[PDB]
Amino acid sequence: MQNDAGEFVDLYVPRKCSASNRIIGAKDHASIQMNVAEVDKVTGRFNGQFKTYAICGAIRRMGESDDSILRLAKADGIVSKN
Amino acid sequence: VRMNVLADALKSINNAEKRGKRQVLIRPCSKVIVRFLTVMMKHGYIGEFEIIDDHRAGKIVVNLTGRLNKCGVISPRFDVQLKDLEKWQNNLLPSRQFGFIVLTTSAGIMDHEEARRKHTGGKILGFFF
Amino acid sequence: TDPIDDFQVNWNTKHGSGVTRELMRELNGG
Amino acid sequence: EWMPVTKLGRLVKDMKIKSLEEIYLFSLPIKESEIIDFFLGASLKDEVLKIMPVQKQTRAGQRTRFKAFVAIGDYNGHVGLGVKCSKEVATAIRGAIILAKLSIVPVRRGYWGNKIGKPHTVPCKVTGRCGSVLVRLIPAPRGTGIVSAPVPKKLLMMAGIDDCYTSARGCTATLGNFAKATFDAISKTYSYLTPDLWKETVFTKSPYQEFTDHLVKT
Amino acid sequence: GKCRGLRTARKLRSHRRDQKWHDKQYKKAHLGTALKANPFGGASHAKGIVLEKVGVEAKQPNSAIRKCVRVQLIKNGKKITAFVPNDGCLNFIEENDEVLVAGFGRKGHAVGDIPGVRFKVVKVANVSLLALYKGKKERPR
Amino acid sequence: PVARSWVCRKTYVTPRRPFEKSRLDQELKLIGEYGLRNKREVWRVKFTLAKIRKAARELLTLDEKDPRRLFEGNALLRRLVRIGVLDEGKMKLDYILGLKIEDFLERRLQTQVFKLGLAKSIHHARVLIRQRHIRVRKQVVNIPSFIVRLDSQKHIDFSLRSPYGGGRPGRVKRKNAKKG
RNA sequence: CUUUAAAUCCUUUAACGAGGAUCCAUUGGAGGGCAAGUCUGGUGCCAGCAGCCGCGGUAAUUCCAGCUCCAAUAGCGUAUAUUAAAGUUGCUGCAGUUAAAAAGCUCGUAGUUGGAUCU
Repeated sequence: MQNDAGEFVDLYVPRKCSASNRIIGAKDHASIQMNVAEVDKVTGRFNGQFKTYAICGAIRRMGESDDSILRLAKADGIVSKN
Repeated sequence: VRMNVLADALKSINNAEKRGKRQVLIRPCSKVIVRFLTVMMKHGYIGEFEIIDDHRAGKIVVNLTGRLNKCGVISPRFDVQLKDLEKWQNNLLPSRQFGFIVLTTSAGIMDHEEARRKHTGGKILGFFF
Repeated sequence: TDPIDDFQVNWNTKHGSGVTRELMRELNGG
Repeated sequence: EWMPVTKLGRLVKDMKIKSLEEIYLFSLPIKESEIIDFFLGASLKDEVLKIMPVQKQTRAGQRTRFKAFVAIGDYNGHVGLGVKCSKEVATAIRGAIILAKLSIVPVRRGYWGNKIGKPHTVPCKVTGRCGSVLVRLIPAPRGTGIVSAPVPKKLLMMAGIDDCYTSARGCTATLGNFAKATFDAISKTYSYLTPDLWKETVFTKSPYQEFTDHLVKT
Repeated sequence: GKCRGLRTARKLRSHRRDQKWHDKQYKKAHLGTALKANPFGGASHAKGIVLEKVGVEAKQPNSAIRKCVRVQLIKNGKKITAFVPNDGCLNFIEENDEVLVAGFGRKGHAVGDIPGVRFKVVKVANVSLLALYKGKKERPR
Repeated sequence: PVARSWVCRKTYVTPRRPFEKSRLDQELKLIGEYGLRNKREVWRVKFTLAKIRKAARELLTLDEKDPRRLFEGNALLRRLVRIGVLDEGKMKLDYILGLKIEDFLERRLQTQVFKLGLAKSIHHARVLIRQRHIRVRKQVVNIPSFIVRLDSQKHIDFSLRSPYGGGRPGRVKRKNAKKG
């Protein structure tokens, strides 16, 4: 992606799955980019900001997209620990 | 029977990476397995691993960063000279930019780039990319 | 002589091979 | 003109999708060829690889339709392949051109040795498969050209690959499977996780989210 | 599966050497039986004496009469049927004269619709059939 | 036993596919641009370039600080720079693989004679060279394939015995003036 | 007479030597593979062509010819042996349910291969 001169020569940088760290292909139409709303610590209202998790279609098909999103939310404090 | 425990370890790591798992349990452990894993981890492919000590032959739980495409063994361990190393890299590696051949040399177990740095040929153990 | 019409008519005759070549010329640099 | 039927088409027509790489980044499907006509435009060069007449046996005789294999792509990193079967050759060619436009994928180019200038070859060894036809692309040194059969050579030149090494196995005489395997190998270039792509992904707003207000303002 | 051991060289070599005899070309070129059955005896061409002219019927899908000559080779006395290629060229050949005969282009296999013919006439009476056909040379008196 | 030598070498290679449109068109373009006689001259320059690329590749496979790589790479780079197909600024093994066949065809004596104004066309250049009207330095050169070096580029003159750079009229002019 | 042991040859200098510059380039092809005519005449499953698929049974894109076209070119065609193509001998690197194929089954010597562990 970087030549010896240091200039970037890639067409684009593809997304990587937030669970498997695998590249999501340009024609992977089963992949998702879910936004999870962030909430105020004392009011519990939408902050206008969110957190994004990209799950590829292979994880969705095998059914571990739910567990992957749950673990990503748990490891981020959106979902309460234990 | 089970021969070449390194082949089993590398096949288990490859299969667990294909399945998208975060950890793989390898058994039995061995010195060569630990050295191969250390060479893998120095290059950022595999991450930290823990050696479980049962009193007969250890097991290793290896964390898996999703960076690994394929890890394989070469059987038999052909003796490789420094002049035949380039042919092995062309046969085994996806490109000249990334990918490593792990040799076992009298200077230790290391990748082909280090083996050329230390001016040592050896016996081919495997590869990873 | 329409190259496409010739192909649609007698691609399956004695002249199918030559008619295919004439069709490929009309479409691209074949 | 062109009245978009999809949200993505409406966003593309109202000049707020900067490049085709945003859609590739978010893996959205293209259902209107006019998006590709808008982005790649006159740089696209298509050609017909093969017109295969296929027959279906009936009581009265054989019903003949013609399948058109069309490869498209600007010679700079985008290539597509479309196959359409119709009762007539012209209709099949038009449909195959539309399908090849809809199937355009980004092609990742790399270097063989030292990274000087623009990337010229494939970033690594990639393999494409389609019904026993295996096509392998190997990085080649600068100035080698495409060392391949005419069909993979045409697809790779259309993809903008300057020089490559090629291996084929299986019934490559079936042009459709050969071309589809070459297309699969070409599209696998951007799915391959190389160490230069290990940097953690930084997510940007989707076109549907970043321009939701414009979509609802209609 | 195949054996992969550092000391398996003899097994691999012997297996390859034994399995090569199941290759049609290898067995043909190394057994030596096809060489003794070859009328030319490994030669590219041969000289023979025209015993008679024969017309062999073409194979079924198409109809014709192929103008051949039955020749007897000088080196070994074997009897050979050789195709006289072009039209009218059978008239350039007389009974009981020397002809140079080559293969038909498929290495002992019959070529085209001509059945059981794998030889063709190149020269007759020490002048090529093409020179006689094109009129560059006349038959010697 | 003889005191002769049988060291000979074919200077070209025939294409694998005899009839493909792209190669035929490209080679005819080259012949027309550089006024060559047949496809064999194109194939000869192609073979020269391919051998050079093979040598450069085999050197590039070696260690960067390999004495043989350094020596033979500098030798090859100097040889390429000397005939003017490679720029002195870009003298590295990786820039060899960027060379094209036209870089070598530009250095023929035919091309240099046409480009220096000595000839009206490239074909006029070929017939001028073949007719002993051209000299490089003090030596009359008769071969259109003469690869002009960089130091001999400025010494391609119009000979001294030819009517174009000499002064003795030729056969035709002398005969026609003799009929006055 | 430069050359050479007398000499031919290349080289060199002179005198003639080009306008159909007659000082006249050929060999194989023109359905596909494979580059280049379903133009014209003859032949009418005949003669023949055709490596293979196929062409010819009175409107032959394929034969015999005319013209035109293209491939290489002082060189082209053909027959054989051989190499690559052949990942169709596979060490790299094939295959063995149904396409050719795992022994009816199990012991077994040679062969091949062989678990962790020493700074």
